[PDB]
Amino acid sequence: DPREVILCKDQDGKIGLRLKSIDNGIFVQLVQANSPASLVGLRFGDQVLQINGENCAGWSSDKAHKVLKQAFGEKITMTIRDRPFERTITMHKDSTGHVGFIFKNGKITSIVKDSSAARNGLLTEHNICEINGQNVIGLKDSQIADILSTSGTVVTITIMPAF
Repeated sequence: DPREVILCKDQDGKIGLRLKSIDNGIFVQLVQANSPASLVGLRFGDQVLQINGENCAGWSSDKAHKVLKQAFGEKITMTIRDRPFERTITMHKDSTGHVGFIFKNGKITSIVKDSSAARNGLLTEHNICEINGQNVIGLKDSQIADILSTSGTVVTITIMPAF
């Protein structure tokens, strides 16, 4: 179900968010570190249904940002549907320690033949959101590799189609 968040804007009217229009909805694209948006649990991929009670349907991202900037007062309310495109896939490292995918810039690009990723039907053109509860949005590929290397046999990832 959708949830309500309440945030206070800084002096510049900002809450630490960038938004994106996808399929006539509005989605969270960037959440700034230690911002009001971060504190209330907004994440890349969350859908914004309303801002201060007004429907976001069909708005451009420019419009959504303008609505936030012009909002009266300190507090902004948003109604949020949590990452509607998120899926979870659990894989097991093989005898060589590989789960079986190639990624670039946090996005899965190839599935290794007959790997655990293959068996589990992992898809390409999907962004990796978390690996074993560790958010990897924003992190460098070398950091994502390190998390994968350090992981135990069982590797659970949350992914979303790159839209």
